[PDB]
Amino acid sequence: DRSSSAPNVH
Amino acid sequence: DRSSSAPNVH
Amino acid sequence: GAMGSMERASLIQKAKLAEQAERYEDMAAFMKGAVEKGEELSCEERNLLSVAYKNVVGGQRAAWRVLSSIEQKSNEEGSEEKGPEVREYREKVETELQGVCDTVLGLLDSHLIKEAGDAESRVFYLKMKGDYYRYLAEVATGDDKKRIIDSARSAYQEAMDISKKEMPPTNPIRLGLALNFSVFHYEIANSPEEAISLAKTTFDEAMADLHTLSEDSYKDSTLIMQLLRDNLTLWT
Amino acid sequence: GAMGSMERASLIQKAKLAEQAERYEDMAAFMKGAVEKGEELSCEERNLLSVAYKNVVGGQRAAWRVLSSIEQKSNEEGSEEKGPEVREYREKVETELQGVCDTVLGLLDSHLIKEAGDAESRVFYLKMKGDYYRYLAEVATGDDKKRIIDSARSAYQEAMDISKKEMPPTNPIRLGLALNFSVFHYEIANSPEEAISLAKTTFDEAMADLHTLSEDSYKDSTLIMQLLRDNLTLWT
Ligand SMILES: *CC(=O)NCC1CCN(S(=O)(=O)c2ccc(Br)cc2)CC1
Ligand SMILES: *CC(=O)NCC1CCN(S(=O)(=O)c2ccc(Br)cc2)CC1
Ligand SMILES: [Cl-]
Ligand SMILES: [Cl-]
Ligand SMILES: [Mg+2]
Ligand SMILES: [Mg+2]
Ligand SMILES: [Mg+2]
Ligand SMILES: [Mg+2]
Ligand SMILES: [Mg+2]
Ligand SMILES: [Mg+2]
Ligand SMILES: [Mg+2]
Repeated sequence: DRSSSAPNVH
Repeated sequence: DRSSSAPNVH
Repeated sequence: GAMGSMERASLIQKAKLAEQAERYEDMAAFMKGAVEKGEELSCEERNLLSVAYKNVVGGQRAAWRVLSSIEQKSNEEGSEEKGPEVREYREKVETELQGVCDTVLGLLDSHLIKEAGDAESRVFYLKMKGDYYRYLAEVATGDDKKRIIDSARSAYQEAMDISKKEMPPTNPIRLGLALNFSVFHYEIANSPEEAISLAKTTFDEAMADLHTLSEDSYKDSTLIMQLLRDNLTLWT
Repeated sequence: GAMGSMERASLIQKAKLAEQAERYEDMAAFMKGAVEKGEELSCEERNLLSVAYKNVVGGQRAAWRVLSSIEQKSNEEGSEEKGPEVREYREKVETELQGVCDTVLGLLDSHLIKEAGDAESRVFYLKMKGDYYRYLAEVATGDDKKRIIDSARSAYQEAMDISKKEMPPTNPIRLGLALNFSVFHYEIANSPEEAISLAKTTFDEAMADLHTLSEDSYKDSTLIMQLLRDNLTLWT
Protein backbone atom coordinates (compact mmCIF):
# COMPACT_ATOMS: atom_id res chain seq x y z
CA ASP A 1 0.00 0.00 0.00
CA ARG A 2 1.27 3.45 -0.99
CA SER A 3 1.65 6.44 1.29
CA SER A 4 -0.95 9.22 1.00
CA SER A 5 0.06 12.70 -0.13
CA ALA A 6 -1.97 15.92 -0.01
CA PRO A 7 -5.30 15.55 -1.93
CA ASN A 8 -7.11 17.94 -4.27
CA VAL A 9 -9.65 20.12 -2.45
CA HIS A 10 -12.35 22.75 -3.01
CA ASP B 1 -32.62 11.88 -16.70
CA ARG B 2 -31.69 10.41 -20.07
CA SER B 3 -32.48 7.08 -21.72
CA SER B 4 -29.96 4.25 -21.34
CA SER B 5 -28.07 2.99 -24.37
CA ALA B 6 -25.95 -0.16 -24.61
CA PRO B 7 -22.96 -0.10 -22.18
CA ASN B 8 -19.31 -1.14 -22.50
CA VAL B 9 -18.57 -4.77 -21.62
CA HIS B 10 -15.40 -6.83 -21.25
CA GLY C 1 2.41 7.89 -35.08
CA ALA C 2 3.93 5.72 -37.82
CA MET C 3 1.43 2.91 -37.21
CA GLY C 4 1.41 1.73 -40.84
CA SER C 5 4.69 -0.14 -40.35
CA MET C 6 3.80 -1.61 -36.96
CA GLU C 7 2.96 -5.28 -36.48
CA ARG C 8 -0.80 -5.71 -36.25
CA ALA C 9 -0.34 -8.03 -33.26
CA SER C 10 1.70 -5.33 -31.49
CA LEU C 11 -1.02 -2.73 -32.06
CA ILE C 12 -3.62 -5.09 -30.56
CA GLN C 13 -1.38 -5.84 -27.58
CA LYS C 14 -0.84 -2.12 -26.98
CA ALA C 15 -4.59 -1.51 -27.19
CA LYS C 16 -5.06 -4.07 -24.38
CA LEU C 17 -2.32 -2.43 -22.31
CA ALA C 18 -3.90 1.00 -22.83
CA GLU C 19 -7.24 -0.42 -21.69
CA GLN C 20 -5.64 -1.74 -18.48
CA ALA C 21 -4.05 1.69 -17.90
CA GLU C 22 -7.38 3.45 -18.58
CA ARG C 23 -5.70 5.34 -21.43
CA TYR C 24 -8.64 5.36 -23.82
CA GLU C 25 -7.37 7.94 -26.33
CA ASP C 26 -4.23 5.81 -26.79
CA MET C 27 -6.34 2.64 -26.94
CA ALA C 28 -8.45 4.13 -29.74
CA ALA C 29 -5.39 5.25 -31.70
CA PHE C 30 -3.92 1.73 -31.46
CA MET C 31 -7.19 0.17 -32.67
CA LYS C 32 -7.41 2.67 -35.56
CA GLY C 33 -3.91 1.59 -36.57
CA ALA C 34 -4.97 -2.07 -36.33
CA VAL C 35 -8.02 -1.45 -38.51
CA GLU C 36 -5.77 0.28 -41.06
CA LYS C 37 -3.71 -2.92 -41.42
CA GLY C 38 -6.66 -3.95 -43.61
CA GLU C 39 -7.69 -7.31 -42.09
CA GLU C 40 -11.12 -8.09 -40.66
CA LEU C 41 -11.54 -7.72 -36.89
CA SER C 42 -12.38 -10.56 -34.53
CA CYS C 43 -15.02 -10.33 -31.80
CA GLU C 44 -12.46 -9.42 -29.17
CA GLU C 45 -11.03 -6.80 -31.52
CA ARG C 46 -14.45 -5.29 -32.25
CA ASN C 47 -14.92 -5.01 -28.50
CA LEU C 48 -11.57 -3.23 -28.09
CA LEU C 49 -12.45 -0.78 -30.89
CA SER C 50 -15.89 -0.12 -29.39
CA VAL C 51 -14.74 0.29 -25.77
CA ALA C 52 -11.94 2.66 -26.77
CA TYR C 53 -13.96 5.08 -28.89
CA LYS C 54 -17.05 4.85 -26.64
CA ASN C 55 -14.91 5.93 -23.66
CA VAL C 56 -13.38 8.84 -25.59
CA VAL C 57 -16.67 10.16 -26.98
CA GLY C 58 -18.40 9.34 -23.68
CA GLY C 59 -16.11 11.78 -21.85
CA GLN C 60 -16.67 14.42 -24.53
CA ARG C 61 -20.47 13.99 -24.44
CA ALA C 62 -20.52 14.31 -20.65
CA ALA C 63 -18.37 17.47 -20.84
CA TRP C 64 -20.51 18.95 -23.61
CA ARG C 65 -23.70 18.36 -21.61
CA VAL C 66 -22.25 20.13 -18.56
CA LEU C 67 -21.16 23.11 -20.64
CA SER C 68 -24.41 23.30 -22.64
CA SER C 69 -26.37 23.37 -19.38
CA ILE C 70 -24.22 26.20 -17.98
CA GLU C 71 -24.51 28.06 -21.31
CA GLN C 72 -28.29 27.85 -21.34
CA LYS C 73 -28.61 28.80 -17.66
CA SER C 74 -26.38 31.81 -18.25
CA ASN C 75 -28.37 32.91 -21.32
CA GLU C 76 -31.71 32.48 -19.48
CA GLU C 77 -30.55 34.75 -16.67
CA GLY C 78 -29.65 37.17 -19.46
CA SER C 79 -27.08 39.29 -17.61
CA GLU C 80 -25.54 41.97 -19.84
CA GLU C 81 -22.07 40.58 -19.04
CA LYS C 82 -22.07 36.77 -18.97
CA GLY C 83 -22.08 34.03 -21.62
CA PRO C 84 -19.34 34.40 -24.33
CA GLU C 85 -16.69 32.33 -22.56
CA VAL C 86 -18.92 29.33 -21.93
CA ARG C 87 -20.23 29.48 -25.51
CA GLU C 88 -16.67 29.46 -26.91
CA TYR C 89 -15.54 26.62 -24.65
CA ARG C 90 -18.67 24.56 -25.39
CA GLU C 91 -17.86 25.08 -29.11
CA LYS C 92 -14.27 23.91 -28.55
CA VAL C 93 -15.41 20.67 -26.87
CA GLU C 94 -18.09 20.22 -29.53
CA THR C 95 -15.51 20.49 -32.33
CA GLU C 96 -13.33 17.85 -30.67
CA LEU C 97 -16.33 15.53 -30.24
CA GLN C 98 -17.29 15.98 -33.90
CA GLY C 99 -13.69 15.15 -34.88
CA VAL C 100 -13.75 11.83 -33.01
CA CYS C 101 -17.15 10.92 -34.48
CA ASP C 102 -15.86 11.77 -37.97
CA THR C 103 -12.81 9.53 -37.38
CA VAL C 104 -15.00 6.58 -36.37
CA LEU C 105 -17.42 7.09 -39.25
CA GLY C 106 -14.44 7.34 -41.61
CA LEU C 107 -13.03 3.99 -40.45
CA LEU C 108 -16.44 2.36 -40.79
CA ASP C 109 -16.78 3.65 -44.35
CA SER C 110 -13.19 3.18 -45.49
CA HIS C 111 -12.41 -0.22 -43.94
CA LEU C 112 -15.01 -1.99 -41.80
CA ILE C 113 -18.53 -2.05 -43.28
CA LYS C 114 -17.70 -3.05 -46.86
CA GLU C 115 -15.14 -5.71 -45.83
CA ALA C 116 -17.19 -7.64 -43.20
CA GLY C 117 -17.81 -11.27 -44.22
CA ASP C 118 -20.69 -12.24 -41.95
CA ALA C 119 -24.07 -10.82 -40.95
CA GLU C 120 -23.18 -10.51 -37.27
CA SER C 121 -20.21 -8.25 -37.95
CA ARG C 122 -22.01 -6.26 -40.68
CA VAL C 123 -24.85 -5.52 -38.22
CA PHE C 124 -22.35 -4.56 -35.50
CA TYR C 125 -20.69 -1.99 -37.78
CA LEU C 126 -23.97 -0.56 -39.11
CA LYS C 127 -25.14 -0.17 -35.52
CA MET C 128 -21.89 1.66 -34.76
CA LYS C 129 -22.48 3.98 -37.75
CA GLY C 130 -25.96 4.73 -36.39
CA ASP C 131 -24.53 5.43 -32.93
CA TYR C 132 -21.84 7.88 -34.09
CA TYR C 133 -24.31 9.75 -36.31
CA ARG C 134 -26.57 9.85 -33.24
CA TYR C 135 -23.77 11.42 -31.19
CA LEU C 136 -23.28 14.00 -33.97
CA ALA C 137 -27.05 14.63 -33.88
CA GLU C 138 -26.94 15.38 -30.14
CA VAL C 139 -24.88 18.51 -30.85
CA ALA C 140 -26.14 19.39 -34.34
CA THR C 141 -28.34 22.42 -35.04
CA GLY C 142 -30.56 23.53 -37.94
CA ASP C 143 -30.49 21.92 -41.40
CA ASP C 144 -27.28 19.96 -40.82
CA LYS C 145 -29.18 18.23 -38.01
CA LYS C 146 -31.88 16.89 -40.32
CA ARG C 147 -29.26 15.29 -42.60
CA ILE C 148 -27.37 13.75 -39.67
CA ILE C 149 -30.60 12.33 -38.24
CA ASP C 150 -31.46 10.80 -41.63
CA SER C 151 -28.00 9.23 -41.81
CA ALA C 152 -28.42 7.69 -38.35
CA ARG C 153 -31.90 6.35 -39.19
CA SER C 154 -30.71 4.84 -42.49
CA ALA C 155 -27.81 3.01 -40.81
CA TYR C 156 -29.98 1.70 -37.96
CA GLN C 157 -32.75 0.62 -40.34
CA GLU C 158 -30.32 -1.34 -42.56
CA ALA C 159 -28.88 -3.00 -39.46
CA MET C 160 -32.37 -3.86 -38.20
CA ASP C 161 -33.37 -5.39 -41.54
CA ILE C 162 -30.33 -7.67 -41.63
CA SER C 163 -30.57 -8.61 -37.95
CA LYS C 164 -34.19 -9.73 -38.26
CA LYS C 165 -33.37 -11.96 -41.25
CA GLU C 166 -30.07 -13.34 -40.00
CA MET C 167 -29.81 -13.37 -36.21
CA PRO C 168 -31.85 -14.76 -33.27
CA PRO C 169 -33.86 -12.23 -31.20
CA THR C 170 -31.64 -12.86 -28.16
CA ASN C 171 -28.35 -12.21 -29.97
CA PRO C 172 -26.44 -9.49 -28.00
CA ILE C 173 -25.67 -7.45 -31.13
CA ARG C 174 -29.30 -7.57 -32.31
CA LEU C 175 -30.41 -6.55 -28.81
CA GLY C 176 -27.88 -3.72 -28.43
CA LEU C 177 -28.92 -2.43 -31.86
CA ALA C 178 -32.63 -2.45 -30.99
CA LEU C 179 -31.95 -0.73 -27.66
CA ASN C 180 -29.93 2.03 -29.33
CA PHE C 181 -32.43 2.52 -32.19
CA SER C 182 -35.19 2.88 -29.60
CA VAL C 183 -33.08 5.55 -27.85
CA PHE C 184 -32.64 7.30 -31.22
CA HIS C 185 -36.41 7.34 -31.66
CA TYR C 186 -37.04 8.77 -28.20
CA GLU C 187 -34.19 11.23 -27.69
CA ILE C 188 -33.30 12.31 -31.24
CA ALA C 189 -36.23 11.77 -33.60
CA ASN C 190 -38.94 12.94 -31.16
CA SER C 191 -40.84 9.71 -31.83
CA PRO C 192 -41.83 8.31 -28.40
CA GLU C 193 -44.46 5.96 -29.86
CA GLU C 194 -41.93 4.22 -32.10
CA ALA C 195 -39.38 4.12 -29.28
CA ILE C 196 -41.84 2.41 -26.93
CA SER C 197 -43.18 0.04 -29.58
CA LEU C 198 -39.70 -1.10 -30.62
CA ALA C 199 -38.49 -1.49 -27.03
CA LYS C 200 -41.60 -3.46 -26.03
CA THR C 201 -41.44 -5.78 -29.07
CA THR C 202 -37.69 -6.33 -28.60
CA PHE C 203 -38.10 -7.13 -24.90
CA ASP C 204 -41.02 -9.51 -25.41
CA GLU C 205 -39.46 -11.43 -28.31
CA ALA C 206 -36.17 -11.79 -26.42
CA MET C 207 -37.98 -13.05 -23.31
CA ALA C 208 -39.95 -15.55 -25.44
CA ASP C 209 -36.69 -17.13 -26.65
CA LEU C 210 -34.65 -16.69 -23.44
CA HIS C 211 -34.72 -20.45 -22.78
CA THR C 212 -32.56 -20.96 -25.90
CA LEU C 213 -29.80 -18.49 -24.94
CA SER C 214 -26.28 -19.92 -24.62
CA GLU C 215 -24.70 -19.24 -21.23
CA ASP C 216 -21.81 -17.51 -23.04
CA SER C 217 -24.03 -14.56 -24.03
CA TYR C 218 -26.66 -14.85 -21.28
CA LYS C 219 -25.13 -12.08 -19.14
CA ASP C 220 -24.90 -9.56 -21.98
CA SER C 221 -28.35 -10.24 -23.44
CA THR C 222 -30.13 -10.10 -20.07
CA LEU C 223 -28.37 -6.79 -19.29
CA ILE C 224 -29.74 -5.25 -22.50
CA MET C 225 -33.20 -6.62 -21.69
CA GLN C 226 -32.99 -4.88 -18.29
CA LEU C 227 -32.09 -1.57 -19.98
CA LEU C 228 -35.06 -1.98 -22.34
CA ARG C 229 -37.24 -2.48 -19.24
CA ASP C 230 -35.68 0.54 -17.48
CA ASN C 231 -36.26 2.76 -20.53
CA LEU C 232 -39.84 1.53 -20.86
CA THR C 233 -40.45 2.47 -17.20
CA LEU C 234 -38.90 5.90 -17.78
CA TRP C 235 -40.90 6.51 -20.98
CA THR C 236 -44.31 5.47 -19.60
CA GLY D 1 -1.71 30.60 -29.94
CA ALA D 2 -5.19 31.15 -28.48
CA MET D 3 -4.22 31.48 -24.79
CA GLY D 4 -2.10 34.59 -25.27
CA SER D 5 -4.93 36.39 -27.11
CA MET D 6 -7.52 35.76 -24.38
CA GLU D 7 -7.95 38.23 -21.51
CA ARG D 8 -6.82 37.03 -18.07
CA ALA D 9 -10.36 37.12 -16.68
CA SER D 10 -11.56 34.95 -19.58
CA LEU D 11 -8.77 32.41 -18.99
CA ILE D 12 -9.73 32.13 -15.31
CA GLN D 13 -13.42 31.74 -16.19
CA LYS D 14 -12.59 29.01 -18.72
CA ALA D 15 -10.41 27.20 -16.17
CA LYS D 16 -13.43 27.11 -13.82
CA LEU D 17 -15.66 25.83 -16.65
CA ALA D 18 -13.12 23.13 -17.54
CA GLU D 19 -13.05 22.11 -13.87
CA GLN D 20 -16.84 21.71 -13.87
CA ALA D 21 -16.59 19.63 -17.07
CA GLU D 22 -13.79 17.49 -15.57
CA ARG D 23 -11.56 18.53 -18.48
CA TYR D 24 -8.31 18.81 -16.56
CA GLU D 25 -5.91 19.04 -19.52
CA ASP D 26 -7.87 22.05 -20.78
CA MET D 27 -8.07 23.49 -17.26
CA ALA D 28 -4.27 23.29 -16.92
CA ALA D 29 -3.70 24.95 -20.30
CA PHE D 30 -6.03 27.81 -19.32
CA MET D 31 -4.22 28.27 -15.99
CA LYS D 32 -0.81 28.24 -17.73
CA GLY D 33 -2.07 31.03 -19.97
CA ALA D 34 -3.30 32.93 -16.92
CA VAL D 35 0.08 32.56 -15.20
CA GLU D 36 1.76 33.87 -18.35
CA LYS D 37 -0.16 37.15 -17.99
CA GLY D 38 2.42 37.91 -15.30
CA GLU D 39 0.19 38.82 -12.34
CA GLU D 40 0.40 37.00 -9.01
CA LEU D 41 -2.24 34.33 -8.44
CA SER D 42 -4.78 34.53 -5.63
CA CYS D 43 -5.43 31.60 -3.29
CA GLU D 44 -8.43 30.53 -5.39
CA GLU D 45 -6.30 30.75 -8.53
CA ARG D 46 -3.45 28.77 -6.97
CA ASN D 47 -6.00 26.09 -6.17
CA LEU D 48 -7.17 26.01 -9.80
CA LEU D 49 -3.57 25.67 -11.02
CA SER D 50 -2.83 22.90 -8.51
CA VAL D 51 -6.03 20.89 -9.11
CA ALA D 52 -5.59 21.04 -12.88
CA TYR D 53 -1.99 19.82 -13.09
CA LYS D 54 -2.38 17.35 -10.20
CA ASN D 55 -5.25 15.67 -12.05
CA VAL D 56 -3.28 15.51 -15.31
CA VAL D 57 -0.12 14.05 -13.76
CA GLY D 58 -2.26 11.89 -11.45
CA GLY D 59 -3.72 10.09 -14.47
CA GLN D 60 -0.25 9.62 -15.97
CA ARG D 61 1.22 8.32 -12.69
CA ALA D 62 -1.63 5.79 -12.34
CA ALA D 63 -1.13 4.63 -15.93
CA TRP D 64 2.64 4.39 -15.48
CA ARG D 65 2.23 2.27 -12.34
CA VAL D 66 -0.08 -0.18 -14.13
CA LEU D 67 2.31 -0.54 -17.06
CA SER D 68 5.42 -0.80 -14.87
CA SER D 69 3.74 -3.60 -12.88
CA ILE D 70 2.91 -5.52 -16.07
CA GLU D 71 6.47 -4.92 -17.32
CA GLN D 72 8.00 -6.29 -14.11
CA LYS D 73 5.69 -9.33 -14.12
CA SER D 74 6.66 -10.01 -17.73
CA ASN D 75 10.38 -9.73 -16.88
CA GLU D 76 10.05 -12.35 -14.10
CA GLU D 77 11.61 -15.46 -15.63
CA GLY D 78 9.25 -18.41 -16.09
CA SER D 79 6.61 -15.99 -17.36
CA GLU D 80 6.39 -16.21 -21.17
CA GLU D 81 8.01 -12.74 -21.11
CA LYS D 82 6.85 -12.11 -24.66
CA GLY D 83 7.63 -8.88 -26.40
CA PRO D 84 8.95 -5.27 -26.49
CA GLU D 85 5.43 -3.77 -26.42
CA VAL D 86 4.95 -3.13 -22.70
CA ARG D 87 8.39 -1.53 -22.35
CA GLU D 88 7.78 0.70 -25.39
CA TYR D 89 4.35 1.81 -24.18
CA ARG D 90 5.54 2.37 -20.60
CA GLU D 91 8.29 4.58 -22.09
CA LYS D 92 5.72 6.54 -24.11
CA VAL D 93 3.59 7.26 -21.03
CA GLU D 94 6.74 8.05 -19.02
CA THR D 95 7.87 10.62 -21.59
CA GLU D 96 4.47 12.33 -21.52
CA LEU D 97 4.55 12.44 -17.70
CA GLN D 98 8.03 13.95 -17.75
CA GLY D 99 6.79 16.56 -20.26
CA VAL D 100 4.02 17.70 -17.92
CA CYS D 101 6.37 17.82 -14.93
CA ASP D 102 8.83 19.87 -17.00
CA THR D 103 6.03 22.30 -17.95
CA VAL D 104 5.01 22.82 -14.32
CA LEU D 105 8.61 23.18 -13.14
CA GLY D 106 9.17 25.68 -15.97
CA LEU D 107 6.23 27.85 -14.90
CA LEU D 108 7.39 27.74 -11.29
CA ASP D 109 10.87 28.86 -12.30
CA SER D 110 9.90 31.38 -14.98
CA HIS D 111 6.91 33.07 -13.31
CA LEU D 112 5.71 31.91 -9.89
CA ILE D 113 8.52 31.39 -7.37
CA LYS D 114 10.54 34.57 -7.84
CA GLU D 115 7.43 36.81 -8.06
CA ALA D 116 5.61 35.75 -4.85
CA GLY D 117 5.36 38.51 -2.23
CA ASP D 118 4.18 36.64 0.86
CA ALA D 119 5.27 33.56 2.84
CA GLU D 120 2.13 31.51 2.18
CA SER D 121 2.53 31.77 -1.59
CA ARG D 122 6.33 31.31 -1.53
CA VAL D 123 5.93 28.10 0.49
CA PHE D 124 3.09 26.88 -1.74
CA TYR D 125 5.20 27.22 -4.90
CA LEU D 126 8.33 25.68 -3.34
CA LYS D 127 6.20 22.76 -2.15
CA MET D 128 4.89 22.41 -5.71
CA LYS D 129 8.47 22.38 -7.04
CA GLY D 130 9.28 19.60 -4.55
CA ASP D 131 6.18 17.65 -5.62
CA TYR D 132 6.91 17.73 -9.34
CA TYR D 133 10.56 16.75 -8.84
CA ARG D 134 9.22 13.91 -6.67
CA TYR D 135 6.96 12.76 -9.53
CA LEU D 136 10.00 12.82 -11.83
CA ALA D 137 11.92 10.80 -9.22
CA GLU D 138 9.22 8.10 -9.19
CA VAL D 139 10.14 7.17 -12.78
CA ALA D 140 13.83 8.16 -12.83
CA THR D 141 16.60 5.55 -13.11
CA GLY D 142 20.37 6.08 -12.88
CA ASP D 143 22.44 9.24 -12.31
CA ASP D 144 19.75 11.72 -13.31
CA LYS D 145 17.72 10.20 -10.44
CA LYS D 146 20.21 11.38 -7.81
CA ARG D 147 20.07 14.95 -9.16
CA ILE D 148 16.25 14.92 -9.31
CA ILE D 149 16.02 13.68 -5.73
CA ASP D 150 18.43 16.41 -4.61
CA SER D 151 16.30 19.03 -6.38
CA ALA D 152 13.15 17.77 -4.64
CA ARG D 153 14.84 17.75 -1.23
CA SER D 154 16.24 21.28 -1.71
CA ALA D 155 12.83 22.71 -2.66
CA TYR D 156 11.02 20.99 0.21
CA GLN D 157 13.71 22.01 2.71
CA GLU D 158 13.58 25.68 1.67
CA ALA D 159 9.79 25.58 1.98
CA MET D 160 10.07 23.94 5.42
CA ASP D 161 12.52 26.58 6.64
CA ILE D 162 10.23 29.45 5.59
CA SER D 163 7.08 27.77 6.92
CA LYS D 164 8.60 27.23 10.38
CA LYS D 165 9.65 30.89 10.63
CA GLU D 166 6.59 32.48 9.11
CA MET D 167 3.49 30.30 9.47
CA PRO D 168 1.54 28.66 12.35
CA PRO D 169 1.96 24.86 12.74
CA THR D 170 -1.67 24.19 11.81
CA ASN D 171 -1.61 26.30 8.63
CA PRO D 172 -2.91 24.07 5.76
CA ILE D 173 0.00 24.90 3.42
CA ARG D 174 2.57 24.18 6.16
CA LEU D 175 0.74 20.90 6.85
CA GLY D 176 0.43 19.82 3.22
CA LEU D 177 4.13 20.56 2.74
CA ALA D 178 5.17 18.51 5.77
CA LEU D 179 2.91 15.62 4.71
CA ASN D 180 4.41 15.57 1.22
CA PHE D 181 8.00 15.91 2.48
CA SER D 182 7.37 12.95 4.81
CA VAL D 183 6.12 10.97 1.78
CA PHE D 184 9.30 11.97 -0.09
CA HIS D 185 11.38 10.62 2.81
CA TYR D 186 9.50 7.33 2.91
CA GLU D 187 8.87 6.55 -0.76
CA ILE D 188 11.77 8.29 -2.55
CA ALA D 189 14.69 8.91 -0.20
CA ASN D 190 14.72 5.53 1.58
CA SER D 191 14.47 7.35 4.91
CA PRO D 192 11.60 5.78 6.94
CA GLU D 193 13.03 7.07 10.24
CA GLU D 194 12.93 10.68 9.04
CA ALA D 195 9.50 10.17 7.44
CA ILE D 196 8.02 8.92 10.71
CA SER D 197 9.80 11.47 12.89
CA LEU D 198 8.67 14.37 10.69
CA ALA D 199 5.09 13.11 10.45
CA LYS D 200 4.84 12.54 14.21
CA THR D 201 6.34 15.93 15.10
CA THR D 202 4.13 17.68 12.51
CA PHE D 203 0.99 15.98 13.84
CA ASP D 204 1.71 16.73 17.49
CA GLU D 205 2.69 20.38 16.95
CA ALA D 206 -0.36 20.96 14.73
CA MET D 207 -2.73 19.44 17.29
CA ALA D 208 -1.14 21.54 20.06
CA ASP D 209 -2.06 24.72 18.17
CA LEU D 210 -5.32 23.62 16.53
CA HIS D 211 -7.37 25.78 18.92
CA THR D 212 -5.84 28.88 17.26
CA LEU D 213 -6.63 27.90 13.65
CA SER D 214 -9.19 29.96 11.72
CA GLU D 215 -12.46 28.21 10.92
CA ASP D 216 -11.98 28.66 7.17
CA SER D 217 -8.91 26.35 7.34
CA TYR D 218 -10.28 23.77 9.77
CA LYS D 219 -11.56 21.25 7.22
CA ASP D 220 -8.36 21.25 5.16
CA SER D 221 -5.97 21.11 8.13
CA THR D 222 -7.89 18.27 9.82
CA LEU D 223 -7.81 16.31 6.54
CA ILE D 224 -4.01 16.57 6.36
CA MET D 225 -3.69 15.62 10.02
CA GLN D 226 -5.77 12.48 9.34
CA LEU D 227 -3.44 11.57 6.46
CA LEU D 228 -0.40 12.06 8.74
CA ARG D 229 -2.07 9.67 11.20
CA ASP D 230 -2.94 7.15 8.47
CA ASN D 231 0.61 7.19 7.07
CA LEU D 232 2.06 6.78 10.57
CA THR D 233 -0.16 3.70 11.07
CA LEU D 234 0.96 2.30 7.70
CA TRP D 235 4.65 2.98 8.39
CA THR D 236 4.82 1.51 11.90
C1 LIG E 1 -18.57 -11.12 -31.41
C2 LIG E 1 -18.54 -9.59 -31.46
O1 LIG E 1 -18.62 -9.04 -32.56
N1 LIG E 1 -18.39 -8.92 -30.31
C3 LIG E 1 -18.18 -7.47 -30.23
C4 LIG E 1 -19.41 -6.57 -30.05
C5 LIG E 1 -19.09 -5.41 -29.12
C6 LIG E 1 -20.31 -4.78 -28.46
N2 LIG E 1 -21.56 -5.13 -29.18
S1 LIG E 1 -22.85 -4.19 -28.86
O2 LIG E 1 -22.39 -2.84 -28.96
O3 LIG E 1 -23.93 -4.62 -29.70
C7 LIG E 1 -23.29 -4.56 -27.19
C8 LIG E 1 -24.18 -5.58 -26.92
C9 LIG E 1 -24.47 -5.93 -25.62
C10 LIG E 1 -23.88 -5.23 -24.58
BR1 LIG E 1 -24.27 -5.70 -22.78
C11 LIG E 1 -22.99 -4.21 -24.83
C12 LIG E 1 -22.69 -3.88 -26.14
C13 LIG E 1 -21.81 -6.59 -29.17
C14 LIG E 1 -20.68 -7.37 -29.81
C1 LIG F 1 -4.35 30.29 -0.01
C2 LIG F 1 -3.80 29.29 -1.04
O1 LIG F 1 -2.65 29.49 -1.45
N1 LIG F 1 -4.56 28.26 -1.45
C3 LIG F 1 -4.14 27.27 -2.45
C4 LIG F 1 -3.37 26.03 -1.99
C5 LIG F 1 -3.88 24.79 -2.71
C6 LIG F 1 -3.45 23.46 -2.09
N2 LIG F 1 -2.42 23.63 -1.06
S1 LIG F 1 -1.71 22.24 -0.53
O2 LIG F 1 -1.29 21.52 -1.69
O3 LIG F 1 -0.74 22.63 0.46
C7 LIG F 1 -2.99 21.37 0.29
C8 LIG F 1 -3.25 21.59 1.63
C9 LIG F 1 -4.31 20.95 2.25
C10 LIG F 1 -5.11 20.10 1.51
BR1 LIG F 1 -6.60 19.23 2.31
C11 LIG F 1 -4.87 19.89 0.17
C12 LIG F 1 -3.81 20.54 -0.44
C13 LIG F 1 -2.87 24.53 0.02
C14 LIG F 1 -3.21 25.93 -0.48
CL1 LIG G 1 -12.08 28.03 -25.55
CL1 LIG H 1 4.08 2.83 -27.76
MG1 LIG I 1 4.99 -8.86 -40.03
MG1 LIG J 1 -27.06 40.14 -13.04
MG1 LIG K 1 -20.19 23.96 -33.71
MG1 LIG L 1 -27.16 -16.30 -39.06
MG1 LIG M 1 -4.58 40.76 -22.06
MG1 LIG N 1 5.89 -19.70 -21.63
MG1 LIG O 1 12.56 6.86 -20.06
